[PDB]
Amino acid sequence: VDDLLDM
Amino acid sequence: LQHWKKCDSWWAKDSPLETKMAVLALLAKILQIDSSVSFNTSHGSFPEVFTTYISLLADTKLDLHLKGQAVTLLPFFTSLTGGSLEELRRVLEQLIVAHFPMQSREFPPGTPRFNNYVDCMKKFLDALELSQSPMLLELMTEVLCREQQHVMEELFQSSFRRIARRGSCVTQVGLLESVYEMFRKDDPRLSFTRQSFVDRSLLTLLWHCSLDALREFFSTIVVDAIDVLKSRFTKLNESTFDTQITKKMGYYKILDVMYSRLPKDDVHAKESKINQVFHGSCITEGNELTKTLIKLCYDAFTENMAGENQLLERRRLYHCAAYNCAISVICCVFNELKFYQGFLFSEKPEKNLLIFENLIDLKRRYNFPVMDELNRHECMAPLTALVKHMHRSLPRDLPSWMKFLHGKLGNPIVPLNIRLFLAKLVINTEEVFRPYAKHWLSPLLQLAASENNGGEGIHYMVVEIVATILSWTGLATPTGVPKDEVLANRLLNFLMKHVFHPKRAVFRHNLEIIKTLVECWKDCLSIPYRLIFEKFSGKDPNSKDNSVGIQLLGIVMANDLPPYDPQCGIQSSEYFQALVNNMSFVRYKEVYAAAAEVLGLILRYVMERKNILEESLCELVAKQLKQHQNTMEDK
Repeated sequence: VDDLLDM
Repeated sequence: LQHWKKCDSWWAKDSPLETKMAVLALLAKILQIDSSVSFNTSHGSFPEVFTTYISLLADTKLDLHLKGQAVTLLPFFTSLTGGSLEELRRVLEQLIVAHFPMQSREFPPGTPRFNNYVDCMKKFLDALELSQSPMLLELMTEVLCREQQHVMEELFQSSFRRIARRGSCVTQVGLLESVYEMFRKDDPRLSFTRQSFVDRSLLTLLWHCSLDALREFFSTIVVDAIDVLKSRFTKLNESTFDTQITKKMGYYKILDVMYSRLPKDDVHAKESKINQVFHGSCITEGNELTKTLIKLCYDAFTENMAGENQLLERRRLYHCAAYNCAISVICCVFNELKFYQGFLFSEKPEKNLLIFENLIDLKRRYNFPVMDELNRHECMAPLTALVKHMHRSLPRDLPSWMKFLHGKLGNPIVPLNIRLFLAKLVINTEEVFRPYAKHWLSPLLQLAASENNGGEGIHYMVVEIVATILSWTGLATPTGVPKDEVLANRLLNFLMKHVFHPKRAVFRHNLEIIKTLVECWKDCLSIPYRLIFEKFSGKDPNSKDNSVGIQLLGIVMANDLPPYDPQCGIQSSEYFQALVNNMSFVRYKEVYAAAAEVLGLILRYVMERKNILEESLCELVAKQLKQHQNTMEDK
C-alpha cells in the first residue's frame, strides 16, 4: 500500500 | 521627561483620582512623541519610573479604570526590557486574576462590571497591538483560552489578525515560537484549553503571518512535532492520554496549515529546504520524506474504532483533523489526479468516512433567522476545496468511490447521518458535478426517497436534494427508468403529502417546489389524485383546510392539463361533486375564489380535449352557481 504514497 | 523626578508628588496615594488619570495621560502623550529614543533602553534611571508603575498597577485603592488607563503602559516598558519582565509577570498576573472572572457569561451586557471587563480587555488588546510583546501576547492567550466563545471573541480574533500583518520578520518568528510554547509544555492543564490555544489564536496567527516567515516556524517545530506524531498512542490506561491526543491534534492543525500558504517548490523540489525529517546532511537532492507525514497520517486516518471507548468524540475529531491534514498535503504536493486519490479516497473494508462523522446527532434542519448553517460540521470546507480543485485539475473513479459509499452502501449499513453528509457534499459541490449527473440522479433521489431523511416535514435537506435534482434536470433529464419511476412516485407522494405549512409563504415555496417538480420533468409521474381528494374534501364551513387541496389541484392543472380520474380509488361523480361543493364556503376568500379558478381551468382542459365529463361537470357547476345566484349576489 506504501507504493501509492511513494510514487 | 528629564525633570520627571518631581512627579512623585503625582501618582500619590494621597493624590486625588483625577490627577492620577491625568498624569498617566501625560505619560501616554509623551511616550507617543518620543519614538522611544531615550528613557527606554539605557539612558535615565528607569528603576524609579518602572517601580512607580509597578506599584501603580499593583494598587488596590484605585478604581478599575485607573488600571485601565494604566495598561496603556505596555506599549512601552516592553521594548528591549532585558530581564525585569518578571516584575511585570507578577503584577500583570495578580491584576488579571484580580479582575477578570473566568466564566464571563453570568454578567449580562450593560452590567457595569461587564463594561469594566470589556474595557480592560480592549485596553490590553491595544497594548498588544502597539507592543507586539511576546509576553503580552501569551498573557492575552491564556486570557482567551479558558473556555470557548465567552468574551465576544470577534474582537480578539481581529486583533490577532492585526498583530501578524506587521513587524519585523524575526519579531513574528519570535511571536510564533511563543504562541507555540504553551501548546507543548508538559504542564498538566485543561486539554480543552490546550486545543483552544492553537485553535483560536495560533492557527489564525500562522494563517496571517507574513510571507516567507512561515518556513521559520515550520523549520523550528518540524522535527519535534513529527517525533511526537511517531507513536505513543499506545497508552490509554489513564484519561490523561487525552492530553496526548490533544497534543497530536494541534500538531496536525498546524502542520496542515503550513502545507497551505507555502509554495510547492518550498515543500518539495530538487532542492529540499525542508529535508529535516531525516538528518538532511546527505538528503539535499530532491524531497520525498516530507511526504512521510502522510504515511503517518494513514494510521489514524483509518483507525478501526474501539468497542466501548471513552474518548469517542475526541478520537473522532482527532481523526477529522488528520483527514484535513491529508487533504492539505494531497492538494499541495501531488499533481496527478490518480495521486489526488493518492491515499485520499482509497478505502479499505475498514473504511474512512465511516469514522469521520457522528451517528447519534439528531441533526435537524431549519428555516430560522439570519452557506454555513450546519456546513459548520467539521471537514466540510476542506472537502469542498478538494473537489473544486480536482475539477479545475483535469476523475470519475473518485466520484465513483463516493457513490459506492452512497448507493452501494445505499443499504442502511451506513447510518443516515453519513448519507446526509455525503449528500451535503454533493449539495454544495453541485456546480462541480454539473456534468456527471446522469449516473447520479437515482442515488441522490433515493436519498430523499427514503422514509427516513432527517426528521419530519420538508427538511431544508430535502429542499436541497430536490433543488439539486431539478437544477440537474434541464440537461440530465433523468426521467423514466425502472428505479426512476418508483423513486419519483415516492417523491411526489411524499411532497404532496406535506405541502401544507403553518407559515405564510413557506407554504407557497413548497408549492413552488411541487410546481417545478412536476413541470420540469413530467413523465411517468402518476399524480396521486386520491391524495388530492382528501386534500380538498373538507366538509367544514369555516375552515382553511380545503384550500391546500384547492391550490394543489391547481398545480396539477396548470402544469399540462392531465387526466383527472384514472381509476384513482375514487369515482368521478362524487369526486368532482365534492370539488365544486367547495365553492359553497363563502367565509374565506382563498377558499371559494381559488375553487372557482381551479374549476375554470378544469373546464378548459375538458373542452379542448373534448372528453365526455364536461357535460356532467358543467351541470354540477351550474347547479351550485345557481344555488348561489338567487341567494348571495356578491359572491
